[PDB]
Amino acid sequence: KFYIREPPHGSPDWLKVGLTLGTSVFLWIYLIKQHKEDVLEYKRRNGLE
Amino acid sequence: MNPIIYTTLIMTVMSGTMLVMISSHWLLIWIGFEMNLLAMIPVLMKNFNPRATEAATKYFLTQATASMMLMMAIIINLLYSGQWTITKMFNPVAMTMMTMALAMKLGLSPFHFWVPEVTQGISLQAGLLLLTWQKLAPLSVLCQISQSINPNLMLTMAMLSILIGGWGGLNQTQLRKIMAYSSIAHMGWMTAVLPYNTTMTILNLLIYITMTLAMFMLLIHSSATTTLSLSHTWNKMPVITSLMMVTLLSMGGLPPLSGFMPKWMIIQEMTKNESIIMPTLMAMTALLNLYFYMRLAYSSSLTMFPSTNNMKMKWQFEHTKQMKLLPTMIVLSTLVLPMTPALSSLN
Amino acid sequence: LLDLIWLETILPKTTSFIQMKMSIMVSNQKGLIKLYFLSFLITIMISMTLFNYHE
Amino acid sequence: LQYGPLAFVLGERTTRKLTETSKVITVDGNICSGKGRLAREIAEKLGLRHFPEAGIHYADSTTGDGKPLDVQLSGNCSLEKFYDDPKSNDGNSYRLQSWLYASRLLQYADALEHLLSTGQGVVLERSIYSDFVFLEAMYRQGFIRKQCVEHYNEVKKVTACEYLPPHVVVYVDVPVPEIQSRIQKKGNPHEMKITAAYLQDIENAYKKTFLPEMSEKCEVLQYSAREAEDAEKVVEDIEYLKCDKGPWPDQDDRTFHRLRMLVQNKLEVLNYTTIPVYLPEITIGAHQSDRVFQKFTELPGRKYSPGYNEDVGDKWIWLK
Amino acid sequence: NVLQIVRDHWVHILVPVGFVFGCYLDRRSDEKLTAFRNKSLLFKRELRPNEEVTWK
Amino acid sequence: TMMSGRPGRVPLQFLPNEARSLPPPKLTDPRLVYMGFLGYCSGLIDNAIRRRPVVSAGLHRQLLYVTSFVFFGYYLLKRQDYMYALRDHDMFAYVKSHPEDFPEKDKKTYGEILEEFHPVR
Amino acid sequence: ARQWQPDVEWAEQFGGAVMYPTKETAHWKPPPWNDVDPPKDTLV
Amino acid sequence: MLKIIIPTTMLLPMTWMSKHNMIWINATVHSLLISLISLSLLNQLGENSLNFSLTFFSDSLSAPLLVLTTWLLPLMLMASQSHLSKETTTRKKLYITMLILLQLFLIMTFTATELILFYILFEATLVPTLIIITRWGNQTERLNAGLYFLFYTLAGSLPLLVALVYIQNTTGSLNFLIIHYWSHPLSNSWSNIFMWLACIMAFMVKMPLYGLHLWLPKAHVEAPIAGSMVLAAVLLKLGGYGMMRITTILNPLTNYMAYPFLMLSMWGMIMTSSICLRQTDLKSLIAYSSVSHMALVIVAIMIQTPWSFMGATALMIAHGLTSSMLFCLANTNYERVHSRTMILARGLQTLLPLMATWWLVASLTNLALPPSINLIGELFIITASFSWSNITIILMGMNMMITALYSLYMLITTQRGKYTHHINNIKPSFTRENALMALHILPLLLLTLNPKMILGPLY
Amino acid sequence: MPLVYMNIIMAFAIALAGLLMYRSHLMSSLLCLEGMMLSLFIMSTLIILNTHFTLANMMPIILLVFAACEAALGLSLLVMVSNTYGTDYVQNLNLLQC
Ligand SMILES: CCCCCCCCCCCCCCCCCC(=O)OC[C@H](COP(=O)([O-])OCC(O)COP(=O)([O-])OC[C@@H](COC(=O)CCCCCCCCCCCCCCCCC)OC(=O)CCCCCCCCCCCCCCCCC)OC(=O)CCCCCCCCCCCCCCCCC
Ligand SMILES: CCCCCCCCCCCCCCCCC[C@@H](O)O[C@H](CO[C@H](O)CCCCCCCCCCCCCCC)COP(=O)(O)OCC[N+](C)(C)C
Ligand SMILES: CCCCCCCC/C=C\CCCCCCCC(=O)O[C@H](COC(=O)CCCCCCC/C=C/CCCCCCCC)COP(=O)(O)OCCN
Ligand SMILES: Nc1ncnc2c1ncn2[C@@H]1O[C@H](COP(=O)(O)OP(=O)(O)O)[C@@H](O)[C@H]1O
Repeated sequence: KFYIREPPHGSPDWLKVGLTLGTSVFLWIYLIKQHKEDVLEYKRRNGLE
Repeated sequence: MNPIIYTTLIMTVMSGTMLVMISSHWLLIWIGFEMNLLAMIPVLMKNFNPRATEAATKYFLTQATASMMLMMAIIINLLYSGQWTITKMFNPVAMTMMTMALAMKLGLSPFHFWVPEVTQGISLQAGLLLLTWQKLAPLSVLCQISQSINPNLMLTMAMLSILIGGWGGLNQTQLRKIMAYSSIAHMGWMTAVLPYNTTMTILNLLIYITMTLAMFMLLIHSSATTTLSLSHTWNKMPVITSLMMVTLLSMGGLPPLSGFMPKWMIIQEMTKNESIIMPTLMAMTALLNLYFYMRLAYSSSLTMFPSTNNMKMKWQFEHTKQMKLLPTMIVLSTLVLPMTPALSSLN
Repeated sequence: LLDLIWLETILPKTTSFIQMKMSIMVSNQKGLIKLYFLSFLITIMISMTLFNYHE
Repeated sequence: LQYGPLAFVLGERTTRKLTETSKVITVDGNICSGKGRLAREIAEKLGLRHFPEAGIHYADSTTGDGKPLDVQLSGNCSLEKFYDDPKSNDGNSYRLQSWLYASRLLQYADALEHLLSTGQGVVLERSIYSDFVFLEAMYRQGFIRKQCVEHYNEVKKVTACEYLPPHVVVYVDVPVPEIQSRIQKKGNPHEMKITAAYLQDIENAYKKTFLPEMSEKCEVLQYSAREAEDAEKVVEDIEYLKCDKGPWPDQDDRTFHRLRMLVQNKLEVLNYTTIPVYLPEITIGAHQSDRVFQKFTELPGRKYSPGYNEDVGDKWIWLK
Repeated sequence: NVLQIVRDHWVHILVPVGFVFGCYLDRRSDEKLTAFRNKSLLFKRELRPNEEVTWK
Repeated sequence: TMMSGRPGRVPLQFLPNEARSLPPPKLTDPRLVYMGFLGYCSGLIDNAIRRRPVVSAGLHRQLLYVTSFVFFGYYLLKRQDYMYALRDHDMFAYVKSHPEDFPEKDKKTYGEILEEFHPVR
Repeated sequence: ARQWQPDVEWAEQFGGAVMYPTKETAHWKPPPWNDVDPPKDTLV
Repeated sequence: MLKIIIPTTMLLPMTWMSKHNMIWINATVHSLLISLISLSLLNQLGENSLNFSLTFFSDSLSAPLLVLTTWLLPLMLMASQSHLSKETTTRKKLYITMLILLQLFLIMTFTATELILFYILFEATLVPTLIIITRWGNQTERLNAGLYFLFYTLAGSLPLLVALVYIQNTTGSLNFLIIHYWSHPLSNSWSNIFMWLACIMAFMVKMPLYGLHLWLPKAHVEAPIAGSMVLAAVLLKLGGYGMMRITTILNPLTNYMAYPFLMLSMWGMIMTSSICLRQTDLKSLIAYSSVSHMALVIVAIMIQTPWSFMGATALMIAHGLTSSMLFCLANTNYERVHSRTMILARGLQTLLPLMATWWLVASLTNLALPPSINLIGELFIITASFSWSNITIILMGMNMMITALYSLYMLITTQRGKYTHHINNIKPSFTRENALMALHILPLLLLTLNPKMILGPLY
Repeated sequence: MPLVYMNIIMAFAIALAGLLMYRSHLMSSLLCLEGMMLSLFIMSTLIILNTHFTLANMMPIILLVFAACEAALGLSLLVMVSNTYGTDYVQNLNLLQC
């Protein structure tokens, strides 16, 4: 074991873990939506379909 | 120094360089330079010792002289045309005065003498700010007036800077002086391509800033300011030594490391307009920078220097304050060559 | 005579000697501001007399 | 929130936690004295935290678990070999002296950090300011060379200047023959080899250098063997002192902030102990250094950070 | 006993899947250079009555 | 600099509306894959520096690294493609606008072009 | 039997103020470990 | 051709994800499998090269070199797992990572269709070799050697880059196919002369030339066994491949410009053959033999005739294999005796008979014994030079004699005579060393069965 | 150009040379800097008044303001130098070399 408090505890800091996971998910869905909007806009501007 | 005072001085330095880089008036640019110098002087003296005091004195004297000649150039340009806008600046005498003033502010040869000394006197944190951030404003002013720059003077000063940095770096054992001479050589490299294309100047500035940042934060992590003190960290943090060797290889300019991208590009940009001798001279001279980087790498990681007994105690303790942006800086300093074409986003 | 003496003397050893001499000459400054500020004055005069005189 | 510049910016200051009972207390005495029991009693009566004397394996009790490590991995020196063979040709004497000085420096940093963070005082059993008496005793007896004491002086000059001296210094004065009698009566087979000249040199260095120097910055309370048992009297003398001469009342909040940022992060505390000075006693070759470092890394809880060692039962690693 | 053997020898498929991915990548690269398929003056040829491409 | 001064150029846009007429890079673009690989390498280096199990210390941190690198790389690639397209468009427009400076020369065949022969001997 | 590694004699070349010591720079002293020169006994 | 490149980039993490005692087995097995896969590029069209994509193409000159590199990696792994037994797991993995990165860079170098990419990878090969030499050497000179091995290269190759970009500013492209199809003669002018020098000097110093060979003995002596293998077998052939690729544009300036280089190559081949006789070291003799053979290859490339090109390719492959085998044979004795002196351990035939047989076969293949591919390349080069000038044979003939002499000299000094009477730690040869020798020697005979695979595109 | 402009420019050049000569002291160089600033102020105000640039009239004043800052800065450093050495001589600033 450790005689010190071990600032990294036996369980992770769930606040920071949740913040990081939420940030990753938000960025991924934002990228997906942005790509969809961009391809739709390109198709509309070029008149392809 | 109080943390509030320190952060407000840093913010004032950044505000001064922002004022330089966003102003269309010559007087506002001069005001930004003055604010930058005034708020930068105490930052060097955060840790008080006679060496820091004399480094601050030399820096202040050099910057004050440069500002004086810069203002004289502005006044002469106003005299020969009632224009305040930062523009072509047709007058040759005023343009020469401004070129010399900005060269002294940057540290180009033969105005390089203050760079190795001041870096030696100040702390690594202070030194990092001086070598990285204090180059944006003069380079921006040079970029705005690049079309009027006389190629002969600028190229002569750039070649002198490269030669002097390469030769001076060969002799130093202190890490801060090595970094200062490397900075002089890099300033020469970026200044060389300025009359032809400022996009390459900006790209070289970005890559040099990334490499110098990674170098300095690695040096701060293993608190060593000399070659022998750096020869001990293999017995404490070998990963730091390996990353440091890779970063030194990148700074040397070896491919496929990122440090090869600016030089190559610059050479290409100088070949598009019938400049052949000068890039060859620059490459053969930067071989010297590579040599002393290689000597540092030999002393640091590729060999194992004898250690001390008390180092055993250091084995039981961890580094408390951890720099967040160090891994990103290392990665951008080494593995970013295949994304070379993205430089088109810089114009 | 050829490999260990003269081929070493011409390309590598001469280069090392010249670079060492130049490094010693460049990096030997006493640190006094007076001397290299006088050098700054000389540089300013040379630049203002040798570059912009012809336009 | 871990203390730092931001924690200092809003809220937390140091001078608002000092309750006039900080009183960094250092108890000094010659070999085999009653200084340890006196220090424990003073700490108990005054309500301060007692710091036992920094041994060879003091740093082992602060990291990981309190169990000491092997002598090869920590210290690389022994007191018994110094007592049996003080003039050994492997440089054990100065290696032990330097390791003990570094351990005392670490203990002083720990005590200062505790006092600044909590406000409760500390009672040490020997400080870095009185560690040089053993060095002078070794040098005068020919146990160590002059280059060793020069290296020690350089390390002390670059290290001890960053801290503050103890508020009050307590000295227990015991005559040399009484010390020899107590050593003989103790029973440890190695301490019976301590010559009288060694103890005499220790006490001479003490009385001639340490106390006169500390009298200019602190308050010195010399005692005797007979009056060192009634700890109530010494507690009364301590609590009826006039603390106005040292630099402690001349400390501002910024100075305390800098000192607190320095005492934690023990790497900066021990930075200047391993200066690149190549003395045969302390210098270690590359091969032995590599072997010993590899051996230390293979310890059960020393491979990774103190919270990322699955060997010692740490869980949820992949989410920390 | 699949657990231990799999957890110890899962590294023995990285090279084969790398080879398969390399073949797949070559084909993808291949599909982008069909600008002159069945248009060379030397190999121009009328199609079979069921085939649609000369080569893939 | 050549493209710093250009008519109808908003200063700090980083992505003009005119750039929306170009096809966006695919999400499986090899450059985006390299950006994600760079993020993974940065995460591994972060794990190594902090003295943590390099491969599997923090999965959320590595995921955030990769996501941030990919997110920045998408827009960087978009801007780079826009800049190259603009350069090509300007070059073609200038070539068309000045036919005298880029004339169509004759197309001679090798049967009438006389090239001197260098024997190897 | 084992790979050669630097010793004290090889390490001491990088201990001076500068490499390539000439007669003029032979009296140059290396800077103090902490960048604090000792106070001068200035009689004022 | 990503089916070969990707498996190497997968060899990297599987090496980094293997068990502590299973790294060598996995590395050897999968490197052998990758070499077997790369053996499929030998099917070459007689008309033109195989153009897989816009970046990678394979010719009749590239395929034997690729096969040689992919076959080399397992041999280096086998030879490296003897002196690295006491190393830690992380450093062993780092060594294997350096070897894998070097192979990957070589593979991408030999097939790059664009000259700037070829230069980038041909210079990227410098970092792993330098790290290996300066980190896993044995003596204190290795650092110096590394410095030489770096700068002698870079000072010769930095101008080339400029020339390359200059060409791209003049012709408009650097793709090899466009360069070959749109090639135009070079007029006689100082500008074109310096362009020729810039394009040639890098590959000249990478061979190396006689006057620029000083780095090779240092690099090949102070490097570990695998470093010596990769330096003497494939890393030398980079200059020859580059010259054979770049001489297309240099005509007709080459005929005037090749006289000093041809003279240097011939006289230096004679000089290095003579130097091999009076050598007290064992690895230096092999290094100077490599120098002589590469000088012959330089002459072949410079005279620029199809027979010379065929002989150059054959000699390159044969010399790579033979020098690798000789270095391994010397390394076994060095591990036995812990010294590099040639006359220290004598009469080893009475103690190690099979190793004596391997030494005899390697020495026989070193002195161009018929019908081995060494003699095929040497004889083609000699015939081409004789057509170039009837006097050259004299020099060539001289070299041949000297070659045989020093080869047999070594074979007589280390194997024949009586033992030293005081080296009692010469254990019997392991299975690993004999297997390494057999895997070195059998491909030479198998290739001399079917030589058209290693005769290059001019066949 | 009239003789007044050339006299002001010559004064600025003389002040710049005097700053660059560095005889013995440090206050003398600060005086040279202040003289250069005064010459710049005079030149700027003469140019502004001659061409009737109305809005530019506050330009010199701002100049003067920053001049004060520079002077203050220099004086501060001088004090520290004195407190380190008891004398403002520039010969003592030689702890750092190139
Ligand atoms: C072109 C193709 C790609 C190539 C690109 C380049 C290579 C990749 C990118 C590089 C960056 C990524 C990794 C670097 C950071 C890692 C840090 C580290 O130290 O690693 C140790 C770490 C072992 O540590 P551990 O396990 O925690 O426990 C042992 C302790 O750490 C005990 O540790 P220790 O500290 O006690 O050990 C001492 C050691 C510790 O020091 C080191 O280990 C050196 C660290 C490497 C330097 C980082 C350089 C930064 C990146 C620049 C790369 C330049 C590339 C250009 C080519 C030139 C190369 C110089 O120090 C020494 O031994 C000193 C010897 C001096 C040697 C000088 C050479 C140093 C430079 C070598 C750089 C080579 C390139 C990186 C290759 C990968 C290396 C991990 O290695 C790993 O386990 C991770 C390696 C990567 C894992 C890949 C797995 C991927 C996912 C698995 C599945 C695969 C796909 C599955 C799907 C299949 C479909 C079904
Ligand atoms: C070498 C690695 C460098 C990396 C740099 C840091 C990367 C992360 C930082 C986040 C990037 C955001 C910064 C800017 C985004 C919004 C601001 C935007 O409006 O800026 C505009 C456009 O943004 C910038 O101009 C370009 C930013 C793109 C930076 C990437 C270039 C890196 C070099 C290529 C190597 C590959 C690196 C890959 C990185 C992962 C400015 O337009 P403009 O007012 O008209 O410019 C005037 C000055 N000029 C004309 C002389 C240039
Ligand atoms: C191991 C050490 C080996 C060192 C080898 C280094 C020497 C390499 C040979 C010279 C390299 C530089 C040549 C330049 C690169 C080619 C570019 C080019 O061809 O452009 C020429 C320009 O050519 C030059 O400018 C060359 C100038 C050379 C300056 C540097 C000299 C280096 C040393 C000279 C002697 C080296 C040659 C022999 C060395 C042998 C090895 C020791 C044409 O000029 P344009 O702008 O197009 O205008 C013409 C139409 N009006
Ligand atoms: N700097 C030092 N050098 C050598 N020995 C030391 C040093 N510091 C402490 N010691 C040893 O620590 C031992 C225990 O200390 P001491 O106070 O005399 O006994 P006790 O703990 O019973 O009171 C002593 O034998 C002393 O020699």
